[PDB]
Amino acid sequence: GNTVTIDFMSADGIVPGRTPVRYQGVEVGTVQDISLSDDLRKIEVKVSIKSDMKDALREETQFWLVTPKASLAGVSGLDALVGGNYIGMMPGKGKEQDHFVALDTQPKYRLDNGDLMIHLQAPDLGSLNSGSLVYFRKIPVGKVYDYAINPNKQGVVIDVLIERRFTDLVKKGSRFWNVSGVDANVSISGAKVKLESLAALVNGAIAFDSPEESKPAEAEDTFGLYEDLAHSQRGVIIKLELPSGAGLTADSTPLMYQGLEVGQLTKLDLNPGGKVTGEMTVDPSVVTLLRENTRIELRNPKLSLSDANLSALLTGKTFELVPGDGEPRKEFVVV
Amino acid sequence: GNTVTIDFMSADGIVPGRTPVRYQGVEVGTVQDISLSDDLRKIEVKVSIKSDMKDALREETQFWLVTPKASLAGVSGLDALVGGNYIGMMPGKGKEQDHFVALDTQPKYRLDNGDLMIHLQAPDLGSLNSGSLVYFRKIPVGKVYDYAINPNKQGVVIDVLIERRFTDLVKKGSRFWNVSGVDANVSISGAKVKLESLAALVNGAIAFDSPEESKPAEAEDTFGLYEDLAHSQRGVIIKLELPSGAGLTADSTPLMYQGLEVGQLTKLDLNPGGKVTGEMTVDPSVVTLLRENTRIELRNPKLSLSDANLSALLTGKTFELVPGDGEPRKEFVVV
Amino acid sequence: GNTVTIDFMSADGIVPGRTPVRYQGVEVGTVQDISLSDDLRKIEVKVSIKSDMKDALREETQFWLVTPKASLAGVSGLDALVGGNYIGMMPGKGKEQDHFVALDTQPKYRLDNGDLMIHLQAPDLGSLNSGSLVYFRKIPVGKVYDYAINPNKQGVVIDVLIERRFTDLVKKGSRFWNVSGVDANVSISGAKVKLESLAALVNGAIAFDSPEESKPAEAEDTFGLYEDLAHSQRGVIIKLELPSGAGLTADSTPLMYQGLEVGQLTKLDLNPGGKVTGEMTVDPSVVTLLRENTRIELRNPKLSLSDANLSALLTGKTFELVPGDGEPRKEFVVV
Amino acid sequence: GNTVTIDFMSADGIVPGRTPVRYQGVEVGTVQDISLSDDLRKIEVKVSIKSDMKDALREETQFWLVTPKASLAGVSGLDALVGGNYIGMMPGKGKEQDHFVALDTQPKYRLDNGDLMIHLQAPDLGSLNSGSLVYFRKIPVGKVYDYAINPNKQGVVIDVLIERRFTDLVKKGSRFWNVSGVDANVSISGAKVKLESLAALVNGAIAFDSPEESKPAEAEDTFGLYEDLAHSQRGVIIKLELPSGAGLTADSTPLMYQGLEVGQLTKLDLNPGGKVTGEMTVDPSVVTLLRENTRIELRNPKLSLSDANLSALLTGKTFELVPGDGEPRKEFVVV
Amino acid sequence: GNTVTIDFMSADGIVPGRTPVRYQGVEVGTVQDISLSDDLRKIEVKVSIKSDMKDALREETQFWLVTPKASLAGVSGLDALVGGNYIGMMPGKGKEQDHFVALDTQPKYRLDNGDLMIHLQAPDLGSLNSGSLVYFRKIPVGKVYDYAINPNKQGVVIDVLIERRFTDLVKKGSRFWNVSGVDANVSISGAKVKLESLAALVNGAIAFDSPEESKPAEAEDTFGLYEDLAHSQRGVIIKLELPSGAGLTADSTPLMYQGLEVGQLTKLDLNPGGKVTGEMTVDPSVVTLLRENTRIELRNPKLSLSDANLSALLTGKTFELVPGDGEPRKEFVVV
Amino acid sequence: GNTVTIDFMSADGIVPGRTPVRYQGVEVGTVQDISLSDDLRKIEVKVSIKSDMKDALREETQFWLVTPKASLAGVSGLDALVGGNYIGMMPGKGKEQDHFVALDTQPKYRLDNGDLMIHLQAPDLGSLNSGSLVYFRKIPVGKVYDYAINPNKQGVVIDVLIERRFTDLVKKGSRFWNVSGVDANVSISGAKVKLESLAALVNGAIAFDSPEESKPAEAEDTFGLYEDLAHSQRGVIIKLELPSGAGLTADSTPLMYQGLEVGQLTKLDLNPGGKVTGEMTVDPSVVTLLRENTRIELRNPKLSLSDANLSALLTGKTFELVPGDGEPRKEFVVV
Repeated sequence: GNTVTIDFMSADGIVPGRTPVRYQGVEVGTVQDISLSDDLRKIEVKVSIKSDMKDALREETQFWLVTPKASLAGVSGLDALVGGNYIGMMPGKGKEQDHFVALDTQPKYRLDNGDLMIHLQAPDLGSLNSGSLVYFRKIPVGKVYDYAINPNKQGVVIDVLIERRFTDLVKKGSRFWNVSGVDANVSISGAKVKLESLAALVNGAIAFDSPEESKPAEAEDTFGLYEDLAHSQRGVIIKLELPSGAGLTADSTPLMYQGLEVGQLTKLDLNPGGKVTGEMTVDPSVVTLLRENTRIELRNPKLSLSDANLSALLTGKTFELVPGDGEPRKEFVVV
Repeated sequence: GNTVTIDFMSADGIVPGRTPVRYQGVEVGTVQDISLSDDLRKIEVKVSIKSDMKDALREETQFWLVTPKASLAGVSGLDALVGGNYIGMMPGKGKEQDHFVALDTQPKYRLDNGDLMIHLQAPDLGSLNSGSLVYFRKIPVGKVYDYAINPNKQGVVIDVLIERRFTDLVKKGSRFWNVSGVDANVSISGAKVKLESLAALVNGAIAFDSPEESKPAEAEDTFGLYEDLAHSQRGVIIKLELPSGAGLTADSTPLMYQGLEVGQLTKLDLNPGGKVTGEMTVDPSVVTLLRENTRIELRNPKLSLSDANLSALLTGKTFELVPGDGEPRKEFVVV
Repeated sequence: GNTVTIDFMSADGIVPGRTPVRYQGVEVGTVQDISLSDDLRKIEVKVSIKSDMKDALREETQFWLVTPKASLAGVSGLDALVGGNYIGMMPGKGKEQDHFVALDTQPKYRLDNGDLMIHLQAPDLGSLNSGSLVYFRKIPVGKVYDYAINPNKQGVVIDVLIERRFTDLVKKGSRFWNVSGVDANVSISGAKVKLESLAALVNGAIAFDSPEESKPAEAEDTFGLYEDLAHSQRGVIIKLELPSGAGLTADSTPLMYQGLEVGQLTKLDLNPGGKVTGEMTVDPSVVTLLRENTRIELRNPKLSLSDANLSALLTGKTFELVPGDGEPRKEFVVV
Repeated sequence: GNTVTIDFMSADGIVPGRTPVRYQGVEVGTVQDISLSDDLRKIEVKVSIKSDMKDALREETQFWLVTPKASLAGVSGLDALVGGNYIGMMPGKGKEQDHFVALDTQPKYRLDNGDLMIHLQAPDLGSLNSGSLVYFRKIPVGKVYDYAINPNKQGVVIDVLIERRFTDLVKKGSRFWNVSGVDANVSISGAKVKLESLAALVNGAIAFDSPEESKPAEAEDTFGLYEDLAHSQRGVIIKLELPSGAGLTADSTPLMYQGLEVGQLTKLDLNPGGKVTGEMTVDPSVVTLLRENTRIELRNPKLSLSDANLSALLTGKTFELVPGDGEPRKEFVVV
Repeated sequence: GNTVTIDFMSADGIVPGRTPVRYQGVEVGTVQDISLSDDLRKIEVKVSIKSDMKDALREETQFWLVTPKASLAGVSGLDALVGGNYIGMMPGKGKEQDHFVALDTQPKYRLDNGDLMIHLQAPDLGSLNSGSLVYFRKIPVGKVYDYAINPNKQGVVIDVLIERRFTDLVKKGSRFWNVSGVDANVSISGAKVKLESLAALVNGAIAFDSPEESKPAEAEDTFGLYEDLAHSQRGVIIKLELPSGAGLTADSTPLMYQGLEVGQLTKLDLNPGGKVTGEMTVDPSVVTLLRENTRIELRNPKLSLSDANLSALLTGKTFELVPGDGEPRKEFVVV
Repeated sequence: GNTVTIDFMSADGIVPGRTPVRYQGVEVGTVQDISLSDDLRKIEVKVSIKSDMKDALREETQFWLVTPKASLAGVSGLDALVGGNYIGMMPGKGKEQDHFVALDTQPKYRLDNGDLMIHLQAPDLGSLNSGSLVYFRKIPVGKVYDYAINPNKQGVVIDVLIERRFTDLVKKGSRFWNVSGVDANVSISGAKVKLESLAALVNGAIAFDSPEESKPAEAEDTFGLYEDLAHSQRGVIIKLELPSGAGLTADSTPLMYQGLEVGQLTKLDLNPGGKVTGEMTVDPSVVTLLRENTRIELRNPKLSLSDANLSALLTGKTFELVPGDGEPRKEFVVV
């Protein structure tokens, strides 16, 4: 039994009856008192901590309020069924101390038990919450640990925690993508809807791939987070100089070869001077064919009277590949 | 232990067993008695407050009944699972006082702990409730604190509270928009639905942008609240003098250039004299092109027999940009 | 401690353990006994009331059973989670009395604390329950208090209660309309669904407008309740003498002027003699144009080969306005 | 304290702790024991009843097990949240008796407190459960009390209970119809969905009309239960002798007059001899026009090149009325 | 108080505090101990049974673990709200015994209290669970008692239990069909969705018909279980020798007569030799017409220019009946 | 009463009040203490185990933390209603031991009580969780026991547990397929949706077939897991050498014979050299017809003016079978 005062901003969800001090999920302390200091809305919380932790307690010790995760019941309003709050701590070397300032948020992942801590760089957080789940072959092999805006305001850094035995799965050449929320598609000539898993709808998810021959990633290695499985397909970036973007779509325009979809127009820009230029990811089995005097030309959805097909008219503009021979080149001009 | 009488209008959710007086979330008092005074339906509530707050208690002290937020369980009818009521207080200098009049609503945000309090001006409240959430890069960085009708009855003022560390995000040139409720779209040549986040469906949300070079906003700075992300896009307002509004739509009519969508007709009016005039927000990369003898003329969805495209007929009227050279001008005449 | 006997029809939800007598939400009494009298299914309920209310208790005192509101959990069947019943009372001058007859329903709103009590006249109740909510700029400023059939059986009178500070909002020229339930629309050339707020789906809602210059309404002033926001638009009623109602729709037929929608056919009748006559609400900015030799003639959706537009064929018959000069007239003849 | 043995078939939901004997909702008795008699699965339940009811208890006393209503939580499987069972009784003159046989179901409505008990004759029960609700102007004015198959197996008799003050609403010429479940419609030239109320989806409902001048119904008067509001419209049955039923629909074929929908083909039969004959309900304002040499002839959806209307082709076959003069007749021949 | 040991496979949901031994729903025993025997995972459960049942307890006594029904809350994961387990018993003549082997499942229906036990033969279980409900005129008149695979593995036998008073409803010529799950239909010229009842969605249901003149079925009489109400329509099987199955559908091809749908192609096969043969159920009122030189020939959906009907083209191939005279025949040849 | 220390990684859901040690579902032990050892985040848990298990307790004893299954309430956030954790054990011969290391996951299925343990090889886990259900004729005859990635990272091995009496159902030639999640189909000429069972939506399911004459499988026999019932149809693989894949679809292209669907194009590849080759599963009744000079040629959806059928144009390319005579061959060339 001891007395430790922690200064908080808001006394919400802190009850002297049952609010534990869970260090590593272990009930170490118990909140005793909540008093107020009037200046800058200081909240003095008196907490009784056990004996050996008291001799472990030192000046650099981090306390922070922990609230349950953002859930469906929490946005529904069922405050009786979600759970309870606790406060967390991390002892540091420091000096002898009695008065502690609370932390605004969770401290950085310091501990080492073999779990892998890697960083993901997304343009926004998406449907991901802290505690959303990471899949490999739709098997949960980790979780989203934390997220924070980078110093440049452009991005969100989401750092995730792969479990110990699955660390061999993550490679240098792994690609991570986002599987969160529901997308319903209406497709021509019939429609079928199978988007994503049940847990990924409510909370969000991040799935990833493991390539065949790559060195295993380690120790806070960064990764780009793609927004879709189709955005994370491998292939070769091919620059195109388009005449106009009249019927061309950012991600819906295919590259046909022998009637089969080989590539996908992935980017479409209006460069100054009035020059529409785009670029296209092609499948690796076809990258042998891309050479000098290999032409890529766009086909109109022409009206066919002899073979009445609605699919050709519904798709629209369609890039056709005609192969050639010579040195491999990687940028073409469409006329 | 003390006796303080507070006069309320309706004695609902006030039980002498468990109704606390939460000052800054801190259980200070406890309701002791509810008696009625017959004139004007006065309700005398006797409340026992602690000792140091009693010597802090003074004449300008604001008490008000606090009810849980409007939730899905509250509109569902689960009154056993939502929570409980409390009353709130704010001590002021004043004089010695025993008899207090309750307040109809929450008092204005007085305290200063570094959190930013800014005002938003909307034409209506929308799906926003008090306690709905404010996002930056889909990261919750604040909350909607209060809302009130302005003295002119035209508007709703919604004042929100950005947290202390995220105050640097809000700038003078920031734009806020509304992300609340579900919109389902049926698009031509296929349909895909990804509107908004899960928490924003039930309660509502306000997202915002941070520009690159602007002075940081502070101390009750006002902002317009756009209703949509598309309504909050930057660009240049261009006045147009239209012949008629025959196939033109308020927000669905694009400005093509080189086959790419550059601008968007945003407003369409019938001025007296029978003169249809509208205006159009264009993208900044194109604002270099808008000059004298630069024409903006509308194209019909003409029926094409050689290239059978359904997209041209489904879109309809389409503003085409043809650039020219000279002094930049910002209002055009469509014929 | 006293003994008061109240005679009820059905002893449902009345338990001697916990059934309070909430006068103005204040727990005054407690049910002691339930016995039966056999004639006409009389139910004698013995109730112990406090001392000062006992000297306040007099012959004209109204007791009535109060049941929780119709909720989603009540129609779901969760009788454990909804709540509990109580009985209500209203003391009147009267005489000394011990035996009381219960009331079938809630008594009329007698008390005066500044809240406004106005009446709304609807053809049916709609999705409105007692306790549904009244909005101004989507801000809840009152509630539906009671509803009852008028002596003519044609109507429903719904009397609502605007709160004290918002009484200035309600004017003589205010229009109230109904925002309750979900409507999903499929629109041509794409579809978008944003109907109404979340709380209005489950329980129902009434929104209203406040005009600019009108005297403020007071003291049980009646109002018509429109069923839709489009039905509550201001404008001028214009009588039309139609040839036939061949492609004309009750509320879906527009009045074009300069290609813009100005008015809306609102009523379409077959008067005896075989004379189809209708009427049309026009926008006030156009009411200057309606004059002698101003013609209103209907346009067919003619098939256009030069400009292929599906919108013209999908809309159908379309009233066109051609303006003229002279004395203003308000009834026209369509040929 | 007494001992009364009641023989049941299945001892389900009968606990000696809390199972009351609710006579008219009043807790009269309490289950004491459950023992089994082996022959024909007899279940002897010992029940302690109060003193005055014991001297009231006589040989013709009906006991029956009461189970909560069929709810959403009961089909969901939430057996902890629905409620509890009780048994019911009705004392009759009889003789002194100790041993009672339970009843399979609820006894017939015997009591008289002014509530109206009328019978409805439907071809099947529909979505109606016992305890579903009866509406007038969408105001709940009664409930479905019981249902039973008539001695001819063709029908279901549903007997309902209108409350005391609303007995004046029910007339001899009242029509009752069914408002239960959800119907979603896809309409041409746009689609809008507003079917029914929220409580009617889960449990079902019966709405009814009150005519202007009719004698008020009383004392177990029968009524047909229509399945739809459109099936309950008043009008005149008109027999038609059709050539064939080639494009004619059972309820979707209208009778036009002056371009307005006047009547509705309601029945379509193939009489032996190969004679397709149908019948049609017409609106009363038109019944003046139906006379000798008044012809009713069907129009094809002919393809119109000058006025391109999709509505005419989407509707199909359409009965046209051409009026004449002479004696009124009520059966016509279509050629 | 006694000691009875029962050997179970898995000790799940068996708690020594509250697990009763419900014989015929009557709490007879209470679980005292759970110990393990190591060989073949034997679980010795000690149970204290009452005195008279102990003298009733004999060697052929069947004990089996009973788990709550498969519910929505059980698949949702709400294990706190579903309920509790019990074990069941059936005493048999036998000998004196102390050690009992548990049963894997429920024993066969032995008892006779007038309830009817009939068998249904389905190709699969469908959405039916044990405890799903059986309807007549949408009135619940029984329940699904048990289900088991027959010795030939082709089928599922589902044996159901009609209640005592409704035994007269079930006849020899009754047909049972399946009403379980939700089917949503998109119909041409408009769409309307009313499939099935609310309880049948979650758990499943079996409805049935009662013919007019048939001997009442009894004592484990078998019945085929049709999968749909349309599959259970009466009529005459008519064999057809088709040219090809080019536009013919298994259940969507109608037999027209006088423009009315009379029959339905119900089966379509490719017999060896390359001979497409099918068969068709026709309505009984038409079976008088089927004779020698009565032809059944298929009509193409020919394009009609004079009468523009989309319904003819949307339906497709259509069997037409042309009647003749002579001896009745029941197999035809389509050319 | 004893003392056993178990070292865990994270002390979550381990409370000294109620956390049992369920060996084979039997409450053997109870958690006494949670202390921390600082190095590598060791968590010492003291557990009191019963006497006979203590003399059974030996060095190879496996302890592991067990968490409830992934449920809808667990992803919803209802942590109060899901359940509680326990730890599991398996005694092994070993030596005397006091200090135990916890296991990361469930140990392999060691015990033998007649239940069948077979392995399934899928490319990903799908919607299957541990504890999802296995169906035969939609009858639950087992469950998914465990899942783990194979040493090659390509696959997921899911090992399932068929119950004792249903072991005869599983054969060598059985095929298992996946019935998990909801698929909604929009079909031409009308749409109907009946995908899968209610329990399979939330948690997932695996159904399987039992062939007629096969030896019964046993003792960890592997099986491929098909993703669909259509992917698991028997038939003969037929290699095709296609000209191009212009209108051909991976699984939507049928093989017609006599107007009936016989086979299905199942695979479509672009082999290097620019050679599109595919393969097709045909029905066994037709495999007699596949011979030398039997041609398989693709038909265009040609526009038919005499017989206006939308189905032919909506389907598209269609493989036609024309049979011949000679030796049976299994690979064809399409021109």
